[PDB]
Amino acid sequence: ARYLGPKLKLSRREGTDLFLKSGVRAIDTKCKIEQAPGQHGARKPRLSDYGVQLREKQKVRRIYGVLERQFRNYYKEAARLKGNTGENLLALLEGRLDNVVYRMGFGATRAEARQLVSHKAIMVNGRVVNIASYQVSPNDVVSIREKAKKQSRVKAALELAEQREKPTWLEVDAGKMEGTFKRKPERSDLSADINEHLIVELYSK
Amino acid sequence: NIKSAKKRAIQSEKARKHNASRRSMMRTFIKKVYAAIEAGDKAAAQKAFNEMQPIVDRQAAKGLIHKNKAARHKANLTAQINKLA
Amino acid sequence: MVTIRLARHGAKKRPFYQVVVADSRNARNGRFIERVGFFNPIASEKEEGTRLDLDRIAHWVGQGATISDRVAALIKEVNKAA
Amino acid sequence: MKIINIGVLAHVDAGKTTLTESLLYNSGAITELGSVDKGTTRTDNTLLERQRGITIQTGITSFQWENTKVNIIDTPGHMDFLAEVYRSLSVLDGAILLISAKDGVQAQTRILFHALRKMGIPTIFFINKIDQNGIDLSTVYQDIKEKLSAEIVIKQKVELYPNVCVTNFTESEQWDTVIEGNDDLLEKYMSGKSLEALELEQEESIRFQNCSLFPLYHGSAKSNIGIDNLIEVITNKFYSSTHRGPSELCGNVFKIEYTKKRQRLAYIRLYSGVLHLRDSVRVSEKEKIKVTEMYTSINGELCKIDRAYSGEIVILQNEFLKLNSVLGDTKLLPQRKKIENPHPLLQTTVEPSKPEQREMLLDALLEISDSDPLLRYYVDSTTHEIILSFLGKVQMEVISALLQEKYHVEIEITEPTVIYMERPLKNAEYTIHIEVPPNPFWASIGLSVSPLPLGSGMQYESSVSLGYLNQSFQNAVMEGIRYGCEQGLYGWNVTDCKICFKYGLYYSPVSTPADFRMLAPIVLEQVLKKAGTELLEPYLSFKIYAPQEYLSRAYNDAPKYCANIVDTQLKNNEVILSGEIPARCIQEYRSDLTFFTNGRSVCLTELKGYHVTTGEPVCQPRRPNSRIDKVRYMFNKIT
RNA sequence: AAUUGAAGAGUUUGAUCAUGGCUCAGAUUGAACGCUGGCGGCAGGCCUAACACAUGCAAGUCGAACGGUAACAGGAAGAAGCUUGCUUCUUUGCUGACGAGUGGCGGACGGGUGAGUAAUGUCUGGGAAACUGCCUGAUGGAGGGGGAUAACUACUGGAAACGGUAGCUAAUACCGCAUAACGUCGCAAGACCAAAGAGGGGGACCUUCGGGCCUCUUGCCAUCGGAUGUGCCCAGAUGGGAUUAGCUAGUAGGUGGGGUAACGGCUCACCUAGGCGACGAUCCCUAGCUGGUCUGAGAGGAUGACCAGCCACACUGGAACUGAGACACGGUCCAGACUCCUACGGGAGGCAGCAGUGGGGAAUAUUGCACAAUGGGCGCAAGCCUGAUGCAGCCAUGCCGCGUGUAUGAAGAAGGCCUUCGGGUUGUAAAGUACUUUCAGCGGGGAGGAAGGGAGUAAAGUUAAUACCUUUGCUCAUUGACGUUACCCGCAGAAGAAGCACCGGCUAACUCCGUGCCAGCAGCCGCGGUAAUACGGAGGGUGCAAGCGUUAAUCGGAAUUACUGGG
Repeated sequence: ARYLGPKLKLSRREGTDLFLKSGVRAIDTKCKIEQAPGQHGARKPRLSDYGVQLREKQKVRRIYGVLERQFRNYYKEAARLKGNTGENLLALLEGRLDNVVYRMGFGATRAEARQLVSHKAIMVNGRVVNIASYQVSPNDVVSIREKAKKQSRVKAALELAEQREKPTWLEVDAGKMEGTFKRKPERSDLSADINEHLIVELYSK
Repeated sequence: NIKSAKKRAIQSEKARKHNASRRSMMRTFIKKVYAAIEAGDKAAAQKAFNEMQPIVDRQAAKGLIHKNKAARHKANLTAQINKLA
Repeated sequence: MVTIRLARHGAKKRPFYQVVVADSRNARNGRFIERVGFFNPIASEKEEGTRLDLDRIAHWVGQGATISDRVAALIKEVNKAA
Repeated sequence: MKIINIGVLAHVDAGKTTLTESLLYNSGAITELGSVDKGTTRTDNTLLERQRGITIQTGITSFQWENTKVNIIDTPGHMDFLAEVYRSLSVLDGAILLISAKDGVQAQTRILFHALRKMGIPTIFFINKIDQNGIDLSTVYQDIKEKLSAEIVIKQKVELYPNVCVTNFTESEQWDTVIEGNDDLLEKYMSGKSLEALELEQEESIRFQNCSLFPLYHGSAKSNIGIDNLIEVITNKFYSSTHRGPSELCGNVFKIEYTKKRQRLAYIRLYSGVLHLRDSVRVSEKEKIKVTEMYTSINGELCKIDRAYSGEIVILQNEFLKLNSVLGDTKLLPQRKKIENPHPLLQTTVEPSKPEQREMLLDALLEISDSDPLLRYYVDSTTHEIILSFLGKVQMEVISALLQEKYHVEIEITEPTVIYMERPLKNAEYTIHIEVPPNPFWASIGLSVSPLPLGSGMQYESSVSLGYLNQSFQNAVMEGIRYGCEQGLYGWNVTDCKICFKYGLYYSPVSTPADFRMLAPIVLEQVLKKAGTELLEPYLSFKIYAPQEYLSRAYNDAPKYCANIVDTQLKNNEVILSGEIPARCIQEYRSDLTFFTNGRSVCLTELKGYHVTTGEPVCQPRRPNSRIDKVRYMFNKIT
């Protein structure tokens, strides 16, 4: 399932910053970003249309930690929905519990959030949940159980989130780790950098 | 095959015995009638029909005859014995 | 003999009966005249528990359809005064 | 609870299996034929056995006496494929040799007896065929003592006449040396005074557990005298079965057989615990294997059983069952193993009859592999000729009759491949030429093969200077020379070669490693054409051990064999000599020692020394070679 | 709100442009094979031999139909010990009950398989000349007699299987007779047609003390209904082959007789000579059909495994019998092939029921637990029966979820690989440091599937009756195969858990060394004859992930069968 490999090499491959080692400290410069994918990282790729499409899709997947299969499922789920596929895919990827928890600041990186959720520290609507793929319905209330509340890591990990942009589609108690998911996030809120168009393309063929 | 419910076999034979016998006597009275018809003795014909009617209704009531076959015998047989009478 | 009976369907370990009028010789999940409501044993207390279209049932009662024990119990549970 | 296993070492055609049949009769009935002369039931089982006048393999038969189980097997003492009988030693703790009245125990019996001494398990002597002329009433037993090399003493005495004495003895005063070996019996003997026979019987049981000496026996089964009470001795004297049921269950397969209606049956003993019917069980393959069916092989008829008792032996069907496979895991036992002391007892060819039936016949050979563990074969020949590891004269008759029975194929061969190796006669210059005078490829070289000392093998050197040799070019010439070593002009394999490459002209634009590599073989065949060749044959040493009295006569075998005389030495009554004869005639040497020794002969050998030379006419075995490009050019070179 | 939907690429040439095949990118699978493999959830699991099958089980039930009583448990006349009522113990259907037996019902359902079938089937829609056990509505009847036989005893045949003669007996079995109508026939007159009773409780009355009588319950017979189920009929549609053009004599129609529940050449007698066919009859090959499944923008194309309806078959061929319903999977008879038994005289068998075996095959599971739940059979009910069903075992076979740790961590180490030897890269990766415990391991708690049914009690109905009975509340005792359940809590420690394919172009991702048109690779085009980006290894990278590849198969792309949509 999980990637659990060099969570910073991927960031180099995508050339940007997947925030995989977003970590406690801020900006890295501890990996030689951009111009170092690997042994032949100095190469400038000819980069075929397919190339940019695939590259895009992977970037996005590596952001949210979703694998190929589950992803394609999300896609089919986006096509079967109303509105427009582009906004959909990212709204559903945004709906994942590990993602929302991450946004709340409950954990440093996203994988940290995942490891938190999986071990029953997270409790939404009083109903404790393990699955990260759990889609958080609008007007829910995610929190942290008392037996796992303010247990070292979560504290500093939440001190980190103060420098982040912080979503307007969700809120946090900060006083007792009692967050509150609200509306479905608008497209012009998240991303504005990762391109949904190319992803829609890739599965269109 | 070995099966305790094989009583259906011996009983069904013990039944085809009796039932077959009755079916026989019935159809033989009917024959008696048909012969009466062929002879042209409308009187003896009517007689034989009177002699057989109760024994066909009686066997039709016992499920031996479907009381369609009984009405059928009574139908056309009468059409004959009275067409000549 | 027409009879009203639960049809046991749904998932494994998660039974969902569909009360239905059908010939007694018919297979349980087999052929039937018409389904008439449903029973949900593991539903507990929520938005739904057990629907049952009493009109058609009553149509089959005066039609000679023998109600099975469970379905009878349901006819009781939906009551006529509760 | 259970019952101890009993052997049947009827060495030299002792006929002890018939004694097993009569014992099967005495243990009866209550409903049995009682057997008959010859075959005859007696758990003969497979056809071609009783019809052959002797069992082709060891059998099994359930039996009971003295209120206890009494499994027994026979005979496997014939020939000849006796290794399966050695496999039988794992299948039972007990033993019961059938001593001949002819000059004591048979010399063939002595091998199985000494092997029984290797077994570490108890056994008892039996004076079979007591009802016959020339019986050793006081002579053959002495041969039993001189040959046994132990301390066995008769438990009973008899002579006849129509006499059939058994319990009347035995060994008053003089008997009790086995008790003398024990510290306790030695102590009571130190005490002096006469004592009850049971009191020495305890020490006799103690030494008997160690198998310090074989129990006495007498009387012939044919006379129906002593054939019963001796079985009682087999029942009481036999070691108790290790009953338990504590678990966990464990054991191992002893033997398996392919019944025509089987189609297969894997016999196995319960070394510990018990296996419930229709239940999963461990396997040596590390995979689950349910016991779908199993049943005891009763002598009157096979019978099913719901479960096996601990220490019990029983056949069972299975999807798979390798020989000596663990049934636990796992049983832990230590014992020596051997198979007639030979890798192969003179392998013989077995080419199948008919264009297509022989291919099925190889599958029949696989079925032979399914049977007795002591057999092997492989298509080492390029023609895929068979070469059975099976040995002995009568055993070949057994495999052949089995081929004529269960299968529908047969073959007649014995010579096998000569395994000859040609060697160069003398050094000579040669060259493929240069450019294309000529034939493709344009690459060419001046090979210069030279004579080499015998057994030196192929040899070569890169005399050519770089870069004309090429860092990755000359190696193709070497591999090509090896390709030319694959067969000589006579078709014999190359040997003692010394191919020193010299010239190597080539043109760059058209030169390829494959071209020069093709050129090499032409240089090899060319040098071979000028060498004159010389045949070479194997001459493996052949050590032999025969009795000294026949040792002079064995010298007469020397003149009859190509093998040279060699150093040898005496070993007690035994005599030994280090032979050295060619493999081509070595196969008959076993028949020669077998004939001269009167079956007392024994020998061993191993291949060595490729050098030898042979005559006459230098005959060679075709042929090489085909299925490779460039051979047509080689045919062009000849003319 | 409820199909918002259609992509192209490589390869013919020196190059182009067409034409035109081939091939790839997708989805799919009842898949197999190779490598690897931790868990859970829900499904699926002999597509080949309709091959042959050891063994167990898969259909019984009713003592509220009957004579019985072979066991068992209680009761009684009597019996023996001895603590004379404590025990021993023979009779006794007299009760609780229940083998064998008669009778009723079921066994025509449920389960399997798809051989046969090109229409005698199926689907769609109509139709009339029918029947329909059980269930149910309405209206009446339910009077009075007889003769048998199984069991059972006596004897006797047969090795068994399995009887035979002679006696005794019962019924809701069987059978006349009375009895009848809006029932059957007939134009009517008229004629004829049926049956059974059992169980619970009971005041008076009546008792030859067998009980009569009263009442509730149920079953019985007739008719007309209702519902359901089944039979039948027609039209349309439902594979390929014209290198199959003619086929047909019960054949096509008629008339009459028989026959069927019912129409009908369904079957005979005679009469007429017709009937079908180029809008493909006959013959041939293949095929169960359908709802649907897969694919596809759609039209279509392929398929019809699981689920559900229908049809066909039950070792092979044939036949009828019983019954409401079969011309019958675990019935009968007959023949046959094939297995086994035998005392050789004769008998037994039918796994396309569930497991299981051999054989076939690339290939597919336990000789499980239980009737607790749903349904069926029977029964008043209790219960019994149930390989249906519910679960469990098994297999990565598929879909889906999760885990295999997260954060920090430059000396930017060792080793590896590369290099212009300056360095790079593997690499925040590792070790280190700080936390975390899901999931497995271990120990405790613990839902829900259970509704009922039984015992008791009060009430309202029933009724001569505060009795029984039916119904409703109400009390106690309870009913779980799954099941060491789900789920929660606690314990320890990063602790037990990552592979597979690929890296010339198509197609995401490159180098070094080994080999030298050899060894090899290859879906296509092609590489190898030189520091091969194409072979083999290594390093690195990419893809996917408990899987990843390969192969087979269908559709798509393919407007390359074009109806939409071509020449």
